[PDB]
Amino acid sequence: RFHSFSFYELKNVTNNFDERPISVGGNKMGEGGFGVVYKGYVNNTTVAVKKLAAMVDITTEELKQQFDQEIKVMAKCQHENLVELLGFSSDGDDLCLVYVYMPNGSLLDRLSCLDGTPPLSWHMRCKIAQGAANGINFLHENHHIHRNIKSANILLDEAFTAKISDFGLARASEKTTAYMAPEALRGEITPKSDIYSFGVVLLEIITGLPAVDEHREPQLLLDIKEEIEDEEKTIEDYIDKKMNDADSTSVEAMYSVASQCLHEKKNKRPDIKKVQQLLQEMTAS
Ligand SMILES: Nc1ncnc2c1ncn2[C@@H]1O[C@H](COP(=O)(O)OP(=O)(O)NP(=O)(O)O)[C@@H](O)[C@H]1O
Ligand SMILES: [Mg+2]
Repeated sequence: RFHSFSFYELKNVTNNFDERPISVGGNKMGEGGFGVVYKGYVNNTTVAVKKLAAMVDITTEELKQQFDQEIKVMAKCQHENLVELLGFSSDGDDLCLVYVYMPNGSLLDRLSCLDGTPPLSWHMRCKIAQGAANGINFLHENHHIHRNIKSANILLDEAFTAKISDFGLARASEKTTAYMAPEALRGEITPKSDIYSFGVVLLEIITGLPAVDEHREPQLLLDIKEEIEDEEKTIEDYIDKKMNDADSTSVEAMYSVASQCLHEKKNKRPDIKKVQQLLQEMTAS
């Protein structure tokens, strides 16, 4: 079902790539590593369109095949916890990617309760963290590295199933430091870097706090692990007060996983399968 789109159909579907925000009449959902992301409706499906690069800038045939083979891998990585890539476009001015629109947005927006949405229950946050780990495991099982794990790249479908997004885009970008591992900051590429970033997301899930805040002590959310180990604060102090069903036992279970993930030595962190085990045992009975 993965196919190509005419750049001029995507133009119509996005109201001529209306860069205005949706709230004022446009189609802009946001912007990240590859500029504006546009919302549209095509083939009886609400979609998210992402403009990678310009077709003129893809000059050499090596750059053409560097993106063709890169998109082949993305289109093949289909899983319950991965955003489905519907297609692409190359016949026009810009190289585009068409993803399935996730109606509940990103985990980042729901943790901050953007647009008046209700806060996620602790029961849902556990199922979301488990699904995200299942999606990361699918990538690692097939020898892939996401390289850009963060709450903004964990989307939620109609049933609040976790859908990892933007896989391979960081790979194509090299062809947001608050989530990156120490070895990732130094340029090292390893699936153990994803485990570290997933640990930061778990802290966001527990606290409902963003990974970085300029007017906050500490500024980086990953630094609160030092406050817990030094007995300056407890995990109970940081628990999202907007939850109504949190229990200290399972919360400390998820924090124990987040702690192991945030080991500075990449060999001390568990693999994604151990993360799956601990997250599944967290809700066992
Ligand atoms: N398929 C999608 N469905 C719904 N929302 C999406 C989808 N893809 C991206 N978004 C959201 O749209 C916004 C723009 O996406 P994006 O350009 O990826 O920014 P970003 O994720 O914050 N930074 P980055 O992913 O590293 O480029 C973010 O709030 C995303 O969570
Ligand atoms: Mg993203």
